[PDB]
Amino acid sequence: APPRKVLIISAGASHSVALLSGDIVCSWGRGEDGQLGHGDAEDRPSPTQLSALDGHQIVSVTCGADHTVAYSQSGMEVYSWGWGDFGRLGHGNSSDLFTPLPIKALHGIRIKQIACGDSHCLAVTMEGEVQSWGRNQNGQLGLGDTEDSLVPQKIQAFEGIRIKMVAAGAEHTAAVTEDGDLYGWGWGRYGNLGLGDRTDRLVPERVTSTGGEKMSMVACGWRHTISVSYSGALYTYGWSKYGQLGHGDLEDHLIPHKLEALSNSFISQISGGWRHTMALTSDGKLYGWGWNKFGQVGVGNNLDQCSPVQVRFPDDQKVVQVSCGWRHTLAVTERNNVFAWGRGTNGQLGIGESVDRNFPKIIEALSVDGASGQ
Amino acid sequence: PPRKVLIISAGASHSVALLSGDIVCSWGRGEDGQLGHGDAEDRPSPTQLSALDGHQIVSVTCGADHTVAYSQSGMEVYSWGWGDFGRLGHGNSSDLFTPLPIKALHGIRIKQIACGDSHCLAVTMEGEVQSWGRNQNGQLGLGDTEDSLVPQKIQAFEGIRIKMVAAGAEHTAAVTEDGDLYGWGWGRYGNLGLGDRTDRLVPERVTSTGGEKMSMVACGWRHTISVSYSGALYTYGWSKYGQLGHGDLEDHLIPHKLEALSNSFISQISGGWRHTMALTSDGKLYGWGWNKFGQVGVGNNLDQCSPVQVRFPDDQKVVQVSCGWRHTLAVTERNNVFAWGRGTNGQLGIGESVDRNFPKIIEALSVDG
Repeated sequence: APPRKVLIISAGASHSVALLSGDIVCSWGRGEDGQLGHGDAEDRPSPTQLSALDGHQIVSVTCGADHTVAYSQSGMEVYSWGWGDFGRLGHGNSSDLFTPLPIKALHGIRIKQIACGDSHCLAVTMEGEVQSWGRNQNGQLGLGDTEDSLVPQKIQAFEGIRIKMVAAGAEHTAAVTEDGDLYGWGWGRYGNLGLGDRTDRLVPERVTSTGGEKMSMVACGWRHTISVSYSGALYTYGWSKYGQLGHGDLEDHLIPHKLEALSNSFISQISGGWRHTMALTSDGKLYGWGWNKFGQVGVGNNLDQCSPVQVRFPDDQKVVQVSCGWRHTLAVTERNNVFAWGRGTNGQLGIGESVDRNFPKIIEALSVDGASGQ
Repeated sequence: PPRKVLIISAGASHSVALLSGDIVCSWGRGEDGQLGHGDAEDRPSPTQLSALDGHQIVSVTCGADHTVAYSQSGMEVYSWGWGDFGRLGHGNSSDLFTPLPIKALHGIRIKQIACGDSHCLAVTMEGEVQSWGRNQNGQLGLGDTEDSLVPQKIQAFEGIRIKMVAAGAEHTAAVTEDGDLYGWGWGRYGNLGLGDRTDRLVPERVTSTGGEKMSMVACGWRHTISVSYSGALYTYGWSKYGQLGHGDLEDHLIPHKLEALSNSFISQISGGWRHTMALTSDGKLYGWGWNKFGQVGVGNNLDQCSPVQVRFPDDQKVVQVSCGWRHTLAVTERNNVFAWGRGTNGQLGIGESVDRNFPKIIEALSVDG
């Protein structure tokens, strides 16, 4: 028998969401805040179909810490659900949602990408404009003030600049332009904006330290940031209390700092977790580093890693997708297998009742293969 | 003989009690170390916190995802749990899975400790106040917005003896020995009581108190509760879930007397995430606000915008109450300890259990079955 293709995986703080072929969205892990979208508030230790979105032709899903977002191109609709405080759902109120509701303000808009932080969200349009909503106490919305926004608003600072992709951490935000410029704004106290100081910004400010390179992508962890250049070089900045910047030490960096141990690899995907980091090379090799108390790094132990270590998979099958949560990691491989590792107490690994795992464990429910090495 | 429960405190998803015989017990969510047992696992039943055996603890106080306790004889304050923004006070941001002394407070005579989400405060016997932790909205009251990893004195209170303090998500309140009421920190929902929605970086005196002196204050997540010298209860700040208890859902920017309780004398108050509890001088406990998980304890799952009495078997008098984010704890005159509301992290302490919408006895700590 054949499973559905996993088109997209996204990890939240304690939950996990996936879009499968056949217009099917499934969610598992912590459900207490309505982030799973199954109507109730219970955790689900196994991938569970999100009926509410059946036949809504969803094209992508993105998790925030304790909420989830999804959008449909054909429907021209963005849906949101979960913890609602500070307007992170963008419905013009602070109500939690335990089932998906469309973001009226985004109806009819052509969405290119969506990013979710802890308490704020951003959407990039096909034209390259950006709209943001949610908590704004430190300027993370990039609107020039510090007032929360319960509805999406355009970032006027970016007019005339085509944005390629955006990313969001706990309370900071980053972006890269089509022509390769890197921006940061929001809470900046650990150097995570990349601007060379520890001060907040209320509008996007361009990062002028990029190793002389244009930047193709950016990702945010909780209080650290990661970017990849046009040459596939990897840069990290912000907090490194747990070694999550990956430079072989525990020092913060206030400007982008090239990760020299990966200088001979081309990075194709990046993801930032609460206190850990993942980077995926063009040859499908996954590297992880940072906090590993619960084994979220995936290297077979529970010791923190301040330098990149290759995460190994059965038969060295290549990885094609990776997403970091707060205490867990998810990955999709070339064989249409899904793996999870790290903390399992909210069911976020999706493998039925389970202890925590410190190396990749297959999610049989979503995978072609069965358990290996048995 | 069941040890008497002396003090109960509820965190966001955890529960902590001080028992006679100098032992601390903790249960509920354990993932951030807030239980203090060294591991990171939830405990469905009250579990003795061995590291504090024989430390002569006199009080415990829960923040959202951390816990504080102090000893008079040892002149020591301890903290453990989620460490971010310096909420534990040890000069760093490290989580702690077992209690450690807050060195900065070593030898200080402690009158009271309050814990919010990400910041804490200690009042000294002399009425001075020290604060530490997150400060992005001025909640430490130090006149800036820089987080502090160690306790710092609130100089704004020099010459003003503080009686008691309280801490919400990112706001703080206090009452003075003379009965003046103060507010500071994040103020966006009117929860400072100052008549507006602006933050304050230093304490500001509440000037509209119905011409009354205040003896107590407590903070919920984004609301604030105070009690006057005449036992009158006032609430202010957020009432989206009816947590202010006035019968409507409008926010109040200044303290507002809860008229339904005007004939009662309130002896104890507690603010939860989105609900509230008030205990009368004659042992009647009233709850109100958000009730999705049954945390109001009225035997149902509907929100309650006016105070409703929490019923116990035979109307046995309640002597103590403490609100969590989705649960509530109480102790009664019969030395029973009840818990209700959300149970998924084990916070009710009744062993593996679903949620409860009316008080359930904690057999491990209680006389009655």
